[PDB]
Amino acid sequence: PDIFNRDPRDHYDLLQRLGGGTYGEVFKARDKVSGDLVALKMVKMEPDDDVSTLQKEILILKTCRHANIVAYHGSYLWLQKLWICMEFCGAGSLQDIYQVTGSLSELQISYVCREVLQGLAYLHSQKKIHRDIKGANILINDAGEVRLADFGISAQIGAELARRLEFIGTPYWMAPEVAAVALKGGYNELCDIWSLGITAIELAELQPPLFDVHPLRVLFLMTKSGYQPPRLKEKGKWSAAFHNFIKVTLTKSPKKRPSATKMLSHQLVSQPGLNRGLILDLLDKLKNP
Amino acid sequence: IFNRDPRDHYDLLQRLGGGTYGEVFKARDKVSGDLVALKMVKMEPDDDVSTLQKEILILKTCRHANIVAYHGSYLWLQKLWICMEFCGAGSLQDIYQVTGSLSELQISYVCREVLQGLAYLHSQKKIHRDIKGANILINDAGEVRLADFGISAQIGAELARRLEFIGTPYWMAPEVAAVALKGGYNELCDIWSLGITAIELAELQPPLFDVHPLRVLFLMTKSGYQPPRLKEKGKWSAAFHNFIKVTLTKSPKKRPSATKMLSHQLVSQPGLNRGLILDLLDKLKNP
Ligand SMILES: COc1cc2c(cc1Nc1ncc(C(N)=O)c(Nc3ccccc3)n1)CN(C)CC2
Ligand SMILES: COc1cc2c(cc1Nc1ncc(C(N)=O)c(Nc3ccccc3)n1)CN(C)CC2
Repeated sequence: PDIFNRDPRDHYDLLQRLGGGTYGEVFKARDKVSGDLVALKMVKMEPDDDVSTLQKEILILKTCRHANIVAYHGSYLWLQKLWICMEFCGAGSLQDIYQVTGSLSELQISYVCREVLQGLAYLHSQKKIHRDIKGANILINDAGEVRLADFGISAQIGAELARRLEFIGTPYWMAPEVAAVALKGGYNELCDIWSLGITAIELAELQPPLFDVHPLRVLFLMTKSGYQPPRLKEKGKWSAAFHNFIKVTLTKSPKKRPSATKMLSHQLVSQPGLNRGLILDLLDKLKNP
Repeated sequence: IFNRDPRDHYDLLQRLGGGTYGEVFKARDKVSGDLVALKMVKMEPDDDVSTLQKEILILKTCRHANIVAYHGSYLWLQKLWICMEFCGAGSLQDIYQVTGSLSELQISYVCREVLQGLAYLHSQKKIHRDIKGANILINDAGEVRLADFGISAQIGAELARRLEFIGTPYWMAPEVAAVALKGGYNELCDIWSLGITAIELAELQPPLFDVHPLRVLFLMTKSGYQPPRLKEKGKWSAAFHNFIKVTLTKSPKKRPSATKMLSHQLVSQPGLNRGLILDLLDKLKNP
């Protein structure tokens, strides 16, 4: 992996802040000569970080190439700030879209779900977990194509990791099994399938289930023995295949819950007429209400 | 939970310490003159009073000699106060920082009393989650009490910090939520932590204290991870080395219970009593 030890401000002009958090910032940026629009993700680098692990993580981003995953172009390390140059998605997230357009149609949701599953089946074949499938992390380009934004780079380095360590507290008295869970958590690969189920409801209804209920209460209810997975609110609005998609994706037991490959053979996402045109209609609704 | 003012019951003397768990004061009883520890916990607006009542009933019922005694609770001006037994010599950390390292017999006594505390807690289906020198308290009689900060974790600032840390749960799968709440802590993790504490008391620091915490977490999770040991071999007996070996079993399935550990030579030997700690408190007063 060629991490360029140079200022990215020489190569790109930063236009507009798209978003950010503790990890750092993501900008819309223009290439100075070539004129390509890119997404430039600034990641804050703390002084006692392994450069070898950073190299392995950028190598993981370089090797992770797939149509439904946002493309990696290159890296810059300059003044304890890692910059990751990526594919720009000009319509933002599905969240940004649905907040203006209102709820997606069933065919639109079916197309989105197929493309996310294609993305997830690839990530799971590489022994990765997305960990955060939601409307806000599914990006849409001007062509109506679907890309997953991958925030996994911030987990292994920088301020997001430093904040995770502060929350976990001192580890010196902690047992191996407790340390294992502090790093990993409950995240396995099939948790992304659950999250997609919730996302499909989110796109259908403008909120995930229990969005107005307090988060601790939701967490307690999810962990009970007789917890009932959520459902679509209106039954008649949606077809039997869409209800079944939600039913199988929201299987409570991880052992019984179907994989991304399994889900790609489901009726909802395997039907004909699912293409980017459906999202071009959505982007037209956004522009001309 | 008494809706009276705790100012009517107690006068707050001196701040003992603080954190996310809350502020803790030394306080005197107005009538009886008895000294107590009053743990102030700030109440956030979206805290379930019904769950707080169920948690305090668990604290009220959990009575044992080696656990800090619960006297009562007072809710006044969006501040939960938890009145508890006072331990006038502070933590073992506060002590060893002045006295230096504990002797083997002193550590053996401490370990017996912690294990008595833990065997009780585990019989009640609880986990302490935080066994260390700073949370093992010593009264003026040289007796050993476990401080329980678990009550503060489910409400107030510690709850608000937990929720910020986990993030929004609405897209989260049941198995992921389960682990976000539980956090890997089972009952036998307290036995590991006591093993580390025994080294801490022996050497003034846990193992790997100068190593970065993330690095320690990674090393602990590797296949060939070697549990720590006491640095000096000749200073400590074979029974103390064995105590550290069995308590620091890597596999939770193979690691012995608190009841099992109470029959171990180190903690089952004669001459383990509070006198050992009264000598330590005398060393603290006159070095
Ligand atoms: C016109 O493009 C947008 C607009 C808005 C967003 C996003 C975009 N595009 C966009 N494309 C590509 C990426 C990428 N390679 O990861 C990205 N990342 C990103 C942005 C922000 C935060 C966190 C990650 N973002 C975000 N919304 C919150 C407000 C508007
Ligand atoms: C003279 O008593 C002390 C002195 C010092 C401390 C503690 C005590 N007593 C003491 N007794 C009982 C308790 C209890 N019901 O849980 C307690 N809580 C507590 C624990 C941890 C921290 C701060 C408070 N504290 C703490 N040290 C860190 C500094 C000095």
